[PDB]
Amino acid sequence: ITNVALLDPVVKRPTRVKRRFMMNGECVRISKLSGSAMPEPVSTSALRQPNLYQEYL
Amino acid sequence: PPKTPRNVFFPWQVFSVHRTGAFLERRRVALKVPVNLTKFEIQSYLEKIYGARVLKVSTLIVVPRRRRDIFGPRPSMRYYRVGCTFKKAIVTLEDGVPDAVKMLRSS
Amino acid sequence: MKFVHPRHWILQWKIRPGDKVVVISGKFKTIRGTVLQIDKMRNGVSVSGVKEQKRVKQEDGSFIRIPGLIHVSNVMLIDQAIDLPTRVALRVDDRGNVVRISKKSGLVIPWPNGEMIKFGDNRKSREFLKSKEERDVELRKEERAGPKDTPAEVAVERTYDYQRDVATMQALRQMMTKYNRDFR
Amino acid sequence: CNPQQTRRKQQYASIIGKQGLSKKQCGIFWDYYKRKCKKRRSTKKFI
Amino acid sequence: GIDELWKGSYLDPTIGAKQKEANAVAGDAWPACLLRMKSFEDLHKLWYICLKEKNLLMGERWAARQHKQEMKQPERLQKVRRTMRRILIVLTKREIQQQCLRAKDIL
Amino acid sequence: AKVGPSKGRGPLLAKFAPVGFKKGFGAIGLGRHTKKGFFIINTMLVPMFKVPDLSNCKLKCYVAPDTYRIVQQSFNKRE
Amino acid sequence: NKVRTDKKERKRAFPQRGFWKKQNFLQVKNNTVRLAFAVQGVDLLKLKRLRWGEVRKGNTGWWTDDYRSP
Amino acid sequence: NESSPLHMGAGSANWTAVARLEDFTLRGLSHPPWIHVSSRPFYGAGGGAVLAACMSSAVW
Amino acid sequence: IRPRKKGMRLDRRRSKKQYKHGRHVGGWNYRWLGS
Amino acid sequence: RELGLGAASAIEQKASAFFSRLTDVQQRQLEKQGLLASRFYRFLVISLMEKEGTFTYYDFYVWRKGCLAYLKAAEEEMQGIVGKSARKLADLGWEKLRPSTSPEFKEMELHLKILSHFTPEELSRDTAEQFTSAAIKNIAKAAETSVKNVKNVLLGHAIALTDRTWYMRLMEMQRPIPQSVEDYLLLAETDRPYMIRLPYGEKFYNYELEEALAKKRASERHKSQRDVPRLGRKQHRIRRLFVPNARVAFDRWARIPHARLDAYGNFLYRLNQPAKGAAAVARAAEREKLRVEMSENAEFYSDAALSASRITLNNLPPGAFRRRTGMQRKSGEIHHVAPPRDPVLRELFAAAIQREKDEKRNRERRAQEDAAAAEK
RNA sequence: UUUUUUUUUUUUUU
RNA sequence: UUUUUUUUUUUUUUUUUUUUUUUUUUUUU
RNA sequence: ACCGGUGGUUUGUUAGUAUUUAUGUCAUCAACAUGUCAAUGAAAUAUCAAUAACGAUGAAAA
RNA sequence: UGUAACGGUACAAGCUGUAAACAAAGG
RNA sequence: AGGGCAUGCAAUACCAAUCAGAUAACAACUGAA
RNA sequence: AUCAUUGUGUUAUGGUUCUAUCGCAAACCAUUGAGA
RNA sequence: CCUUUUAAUUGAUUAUGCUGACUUUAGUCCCGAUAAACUACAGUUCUGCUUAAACUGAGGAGUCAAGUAGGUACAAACCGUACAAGGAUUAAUU
RNA sequence: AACAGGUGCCAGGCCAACAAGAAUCCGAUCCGUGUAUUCCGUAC
Repeated sequence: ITNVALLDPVVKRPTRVKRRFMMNGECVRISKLSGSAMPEPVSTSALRQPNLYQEYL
Repeated sequence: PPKTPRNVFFPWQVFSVHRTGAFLERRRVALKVPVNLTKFEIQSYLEKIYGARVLKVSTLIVVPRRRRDIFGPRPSMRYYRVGCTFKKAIVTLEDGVPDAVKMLRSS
Repeated sequence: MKFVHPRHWILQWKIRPGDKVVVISGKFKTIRGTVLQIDKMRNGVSVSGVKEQKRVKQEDGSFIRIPGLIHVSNVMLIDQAIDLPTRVALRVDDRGNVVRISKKSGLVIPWPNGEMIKFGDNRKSREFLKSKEERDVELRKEERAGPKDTPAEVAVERTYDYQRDVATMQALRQMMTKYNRDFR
Repeated sequence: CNPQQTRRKQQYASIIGKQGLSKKQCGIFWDYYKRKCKKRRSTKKFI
Repeated sequence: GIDELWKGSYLDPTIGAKQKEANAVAGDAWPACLLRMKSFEDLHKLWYICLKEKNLLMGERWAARQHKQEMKQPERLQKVRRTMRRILIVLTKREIQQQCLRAKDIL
Repeated sequence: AKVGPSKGRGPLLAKFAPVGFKKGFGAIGLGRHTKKGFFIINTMLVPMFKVPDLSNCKLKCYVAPDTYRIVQQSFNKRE
Repeated sequence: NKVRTDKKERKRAFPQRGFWKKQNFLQVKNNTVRLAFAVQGVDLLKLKRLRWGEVRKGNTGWWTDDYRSP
Repeated sequence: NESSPLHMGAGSANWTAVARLEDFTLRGLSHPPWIHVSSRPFYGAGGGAVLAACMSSAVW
Repeated sequence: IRPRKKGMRLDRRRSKKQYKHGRHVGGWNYRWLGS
Repeated sequence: RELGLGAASAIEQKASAFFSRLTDVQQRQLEKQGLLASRFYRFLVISLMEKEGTFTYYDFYVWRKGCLAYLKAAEEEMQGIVGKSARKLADLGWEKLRPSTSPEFKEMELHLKILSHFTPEELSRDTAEQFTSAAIKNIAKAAETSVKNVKNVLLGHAIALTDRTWYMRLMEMQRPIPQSVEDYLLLAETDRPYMIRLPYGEKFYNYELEEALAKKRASERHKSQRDVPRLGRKQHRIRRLFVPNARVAFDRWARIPHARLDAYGNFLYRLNQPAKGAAAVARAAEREKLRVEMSENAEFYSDAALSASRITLNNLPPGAFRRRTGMQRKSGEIHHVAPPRDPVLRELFAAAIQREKDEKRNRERRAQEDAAAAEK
């Protein structure tokens, strides 16, 4: 984990992300550099792949 | 301590009167202030918040002396101090001030 | 008694103030009584007629002894049905309520009156047995404001506005100086 | 390698051969005495 | 004016012990419940009022410290500190709202 | 050691040092140094203290004890 | 030293016959204080000498009671 | 053997010691050693919301 | 250290020597947090 | 407090209580003269500060007699205005407003009676340093009372001495004097001489000091130095997390208990609260599923198995039941075998379950019956 | 060893 | 009256210090 | 069979344990100071009564 | 990351970071 | 982790010949790590 | 069994070292949750 | 208890041995150059040394140490003390 | 090794939300997990 960092939305540079809670209880992820909202994650159905190493073992 | 910004909306400075064992003039009051304030800033604090008439403001640095734990049945021989570092301020007000506030008394 | 380690805490208690219990062991073995005080923190109970050593002086010139504190594991719950000691089992109903069940008889042991239980002012964990005279005061028989006390009518007043706030805040920030001129 | 060990052994020997000794009674030998008693109680255990 | 620093306090030499004891009395701290309903101006004024009360209290505190004695009714300080923290909590949430909104638009 | 922070002395200070040591306690600049030892002071760098009018304020530092019961009673109505 | 850190405890070990008494200086200091209170008009010596529960208004003492037989 | 705070501070101070070909692994009271001290312990039964653990990695 | 001697020496923090050891209060085998 | 203070306070309070009853005609006339009952303190002080030189037991007796005479005169002054007793005696509660009817007057008279027995040599003394227990007992026997009252007089004498001293010192310096008991008390806290240092390590006698010292010594030993921070002494860290502190202010407004006040309650509260967090949510769901499953197949389960599934406990710290780092629990990990899928086997399973249940029930019933029959 | 409105810059000198 | 700042004269850095916080659209009032 | 949560075993009943600082030297450098967080007691929520004696609680006390 | 200084707390081998022992109630 | 979180550890290295410092116009100018 | 008496014998008091844990995985085993 | 086993490094008057306590020498040795008075009807004790002037229109002609050593009840404690504009035009009040 | 913690000291059947004896005799004060006998739970 230490070998990687999160890219800025607009800046496209390594930065930090902080959580903020709204009045309504809505959680928003905001970047440091640009101060912009982070995009949503990719669906697990798209990232699901078969593990052939396990099958070989 | 934290530096004072240009526009101060929620000041945290705490002002108090200090009872000194020395003699003070009629038109002179002794206060205890932080160690990070200026003459001008002190003046303005009193001028705007309290709205008191001010002529002159003097400042001094107060540092507690060293002490050693030697007394008692089980001394530690360790060093320490009593109190804290502060700014002894002296304000020359227009009006007179009673001595029973600024000066100490003991029978 | 003294404070116990947190790992020793009992989440669910089987004994309540005013409950009838019998001491299982000790100096005062084979003596019954009524619960008067329970300590969750210390894991201890108070029972009348048990450990009465302290003495106090009264204005009438007499003396009275107050019972002490004993471990909660040194007492047992008595079954009114059989009038004999028995272990208790806690059972949770569908409705979400917790009940006490006897092991010998198997009967349901109802809880004591809840109105006769008094809690501490600083610590709710410590319960006490309410007295008849104390309860009568609240049944039939029933702090001035200082100079620096906001009125109850003024304190409650509502003045908050979303639109106003948003309008004002923007302006506040927008209209900000950088240098002092009015000072001298 | 000393007089002290003789006193400790004599003390120990004087209490080892008894039953119903309290913790406050045993002293420094409490562990030893408990192990002895538990060892002894081994013979009474059946299938 | 300057008098406010000690007026009504224990330090005041123009009042008796009963008046000081009556003055000593205080209520409960302002909770977030009540503090949320107020506007910016009311909270801004309450901040200065609490600062004045803290400045008055400190003097007594120090006075007591001098003689190696406990200050009468020490809970006042605690109360004032809680109110001061709650006001800033309110304000900070108010701000965070807008920050969030901004972020959203940029995304 | 005879000299240094080893006997409760603490960090070096202006007081406890020869003449010439430069060490403040935290402040804000209000001017600049000339080429002859003078110092020109500027009023621009002085902070401004903002305080609202307190001539007519109903609010007080503390809340009346009776407030608690009144606030509480409102809750039960929502039930 | 107040901190008690120097080698000032070495000499004290050995016995001594006597020590100096700065009476001359002390007297002067006391006199100055006495004067400073006298100009205002309060007696310090009197208060530092009177018996615990003793009351003596003004410049009065044993001598006062002599002629005051009645 | 004279007493010179100037000399002392110019040759034996915090910024002067770092320039020394010494064994810095040794603990120092009045020095900047390089020995690691294992930090704050694990968490028992307190509030989970108030357990501090990081700062320079989290500052924003 | 004298002025002449001090004018020809670098700082210890300028090198990697400070991240080549595991000395700590526990012992001689230190494991960094989050390792 | 001693009789010196309480008597004056009560007399002054009753003075205002009685003054509040007068009508306009009787109050406007008295407004220009005042009442003697409202000026007892001034006379007490001034009479105390009257004699020159030392203060002896004879002077103390004279001063107390003068105070009693002043109170007696004040009683007649009060009676003079009312005069009549046909209706006012009952409409004003004169019985409770009479200074002579107060307990303090009886105490003053008892003090005078005790002092009446003193010998001239003892009366010509200044301090109670040569007073023997046998002498005190003889005085009590002669006065027909207890030694406590006798000692109270010496205490008072000492107090008087002290008062004299303090008054003298204030008057000399030309500073204000306490006007009321309240003020007196307030000031005495930090402005009161109680010792005179002497050379050659000489001892200074003081009954007032002695008694105070004895009381403080009696009240001091009943203390502990465990939880009290000290310099150079290691402080327990684990204890400071659960041990309550009686120094923090209490807030009724706050719902959740303070961790420094009620750790037990604070811990229980969060448990009681709904699930919060991914892990909590997951555990909740997992628990719920089982609950529903078991509810749908109750007949295939025991009472205890069903009951256990109904427990609601959210917000569980990581591994809160470990033997090494966790809570205490008697029932560990327990599982129940699911019924078979084949109805032929299912029926058998059910029958077994019912047999167990019936066994239990029988066992219980037997005990019940036993008790019933035994109750002869 | 530079003295009172702040900087840059050239020659001589008690 | 000194310290501060130019020169002698030196990152020959006196840890927790400074005329030294991002470097002039400053709202001149 | 990865990955998350819970429990147990071994390391380890046979082995061990360190974090704060008074003192030496210009410096390098060296060094295990001083019982315990602690009256005692299982329990102080048992330390009562007070003037000598006899009295109270506690297994044991003044 | 690991540590030193100052301030608060009860001036302390703990805790804490001027908001210096807590927000738990957004219709 | 809702919120907040002064100051010091000399930091353009999430990149780029070497040699002082906020990392040096060529050359003088040199090298076992 | 030689204390003639300044010796010896017994016993008692005093001196006298100082240990109450705040801890226990990164390895192994079992079980369970979503998705292949 | 008996019996088998034990890598315990398992055995003490002594290495001027290492770490502590406590006797003898042993009520022995050690004590710095100058004091006195404070009364029963007034007063100025003797001696050693000799930079002891504090507005006169002029900051007492300097440096350094004390990591605050001439404040304070016959206190080795607590509590105080560093103002370059000198705040008291405080020549007034009572 | 039922060292899994506590309860006054050595507890499978007592507190610890899910099994199982306030079991009997002995005991200097003196509780007493202790000796002797016996019952029961256990896929702990």
